[PDB]
Amino acid sequence: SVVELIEIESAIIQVKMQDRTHKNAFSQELTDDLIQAFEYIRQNPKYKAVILTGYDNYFASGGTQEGLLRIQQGLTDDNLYSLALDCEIPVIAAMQGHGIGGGFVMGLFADIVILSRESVYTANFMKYGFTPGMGATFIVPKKLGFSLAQEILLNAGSYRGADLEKRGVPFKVLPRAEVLDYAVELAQELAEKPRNSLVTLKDHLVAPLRDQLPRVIEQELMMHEK
Amino acid sequence: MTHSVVELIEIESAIIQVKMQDRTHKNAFSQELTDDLIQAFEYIRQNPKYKAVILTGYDNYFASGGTQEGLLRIQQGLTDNLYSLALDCEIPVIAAMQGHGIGGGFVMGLFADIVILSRESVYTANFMKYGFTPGMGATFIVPKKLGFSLAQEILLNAGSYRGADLEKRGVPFKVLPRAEVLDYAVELAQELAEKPRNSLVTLKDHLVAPLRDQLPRVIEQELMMHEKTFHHEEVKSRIKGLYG
Amino acid sequence: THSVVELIEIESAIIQVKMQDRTHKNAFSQELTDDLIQAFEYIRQNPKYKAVILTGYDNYFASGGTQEGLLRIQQGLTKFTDDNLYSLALDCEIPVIAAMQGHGIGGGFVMGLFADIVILSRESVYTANFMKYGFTPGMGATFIVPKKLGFSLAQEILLNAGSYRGADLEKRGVPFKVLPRAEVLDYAVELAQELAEKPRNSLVTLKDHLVAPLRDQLPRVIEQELMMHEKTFHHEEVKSRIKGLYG
Repeated sequence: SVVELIEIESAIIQVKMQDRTHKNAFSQELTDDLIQAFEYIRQNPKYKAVILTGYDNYFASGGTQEGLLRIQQGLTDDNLYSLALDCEIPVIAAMQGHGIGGGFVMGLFADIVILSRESVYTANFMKYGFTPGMGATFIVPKKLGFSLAQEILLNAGSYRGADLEKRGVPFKVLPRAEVLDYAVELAQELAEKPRNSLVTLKDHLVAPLRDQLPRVIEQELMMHEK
Repeated sequence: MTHSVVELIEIESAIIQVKMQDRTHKNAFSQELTDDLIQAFEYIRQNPKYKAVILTGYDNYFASGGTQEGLLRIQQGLTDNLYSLALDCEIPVIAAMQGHGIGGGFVMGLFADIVILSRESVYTANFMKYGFTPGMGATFIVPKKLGFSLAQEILLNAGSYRGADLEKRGVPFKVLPRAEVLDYAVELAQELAEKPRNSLVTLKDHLVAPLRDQLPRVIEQELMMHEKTFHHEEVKSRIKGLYG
Repeated sequence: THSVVELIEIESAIIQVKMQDRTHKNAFSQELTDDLIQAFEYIRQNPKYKAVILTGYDNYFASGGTQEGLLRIQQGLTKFTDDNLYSLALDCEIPVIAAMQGHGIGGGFVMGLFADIVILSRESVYTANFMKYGFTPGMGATFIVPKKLGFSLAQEILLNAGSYRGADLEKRGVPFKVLPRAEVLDYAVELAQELAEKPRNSLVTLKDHLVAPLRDQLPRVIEQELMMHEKTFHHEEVKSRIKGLYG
């Protein structure tokens, strides 16, 4: 056996993956032993928590080279904001400078957004008295999370990239001077993939956005008009 | 690009840079920037030699949104399933990733109710490095756990991140030195074990019902992506050449 | 009933609802429950405010069910939907800022989470501590915690019922602003002033649109939480935990 089961205290079960030969890749052995380990847990209602762990410097390695090869062989005022979104291939919004209002929102529709620490970012629609447009009300909560989006959108405040970074955004935030160079490097790493794989994957990741954006725009239009 | 407000630059053969440079309007949406941006993206759509686009502004301006004039006009009204083992387990599961988590092995741990990473270890959803699309429910569990935006980069680029890099990017997982990871998992597990089993299972069932309900449709969509991407000679050479 | 909530009109368009049941440290006494409802009804009947600031006193934001209150649910005399405090900030037409200058415990933490803006104090303690008493989270915690803090952190928060300082949450990466306690209310006031720069109708229209999925989805989750309370609340060992661990 390549999975060891260790009880800790009364009701804790540790599942320790130890396929040293394969560094916890999914050999036949690790696969079978993992399934049996979870089946054993399922048959035992003493346990209240499971610790799944690896050994040494390996948690789990994924498909072995031969297992991947087996699969390979078969054994196994209404448009511009969404330009990035409708683009077939990945778009990096390298916002080396300020992104204000619809300019910010336009960039938020890119697959990868990079900010600059010194620049100003704002969904400032409500500063003019208007409810937000250009799909702001959809793309802000979707990229920045529901809670930060309520603040951004209700208040239309201005944040430096450095503020957003301290608030916890998922975007890479860099000094202005480094923004482009980081984007070109990331673009180079992206271009190492087959173009069909990039498009196939982006189509699947952004389908709910492409599907739901039109109705959000309609609701945003109805908010104007009131 | 016509109005001369958007410059296209090819970087290498497969990367196009769309640079917005309406200096007069500081990259606000003037007529020219609008038409030039639409023309730039149409150019991209009709030139599928590119694999990535970089959209950028000039100097201190990315894009300034509606013009002041435009906005005033409006105001005025003139215009075997290894991957789901942790998810199907009735009790809370802690993935103590004291070591590297690579591809399906990373994804398998992300289905746990609590994930802990090591600072020193490397984590990657590396499917796309081999040319094929992510499987094992990655395109569901990675955005579910790490948020839509970070998951885009992780999945599309198949990058390697130390636990310390993810901790800097803002993950909700606890990240510790390798040598503390298991001790902390055991302390957490002992705290969970203070609860009645029935309350733990009833609550897990409720918290993860929408994952158990949705995962099978996502797996189906990932299979559909694998049919389109897995069975190309290019995938076989990347597996032979780039593995470990 | 009748002086455990103070209402202060802080400027022409800003109202502060301050909870100050000192006897119960802002646990949900009958008096606190009644005054909070009354204060939100007053805001609903006077449609001139643009922002509400909900805050506590000294070191307490809100402490959740009183011990007696919890034991009545345990006995099956009541259920947590009997008085609906949990959703006051969500049902409010205008933006609500939860200025949590002090501790936020159980139903008191969750009630604050329904506000449109949440500010935490670094040195205060926050916890969805339901499970520590052996029963499942109610007050809509299983909806609002994952909504505001993200699926992954909510798992831990809800399952383990652990206590976090504001500093701990800040470190774990929450989208809420976390401040020294002494700065929390002034910062709430400043943000309320920036909110009060917008037209009231615009703020109401936008909040209605932003919180519509929450107002639509909450009632089904509350029903599921009532079902979990049916399976978990009325055990003897819950009474033992309430009696043994409260405080």
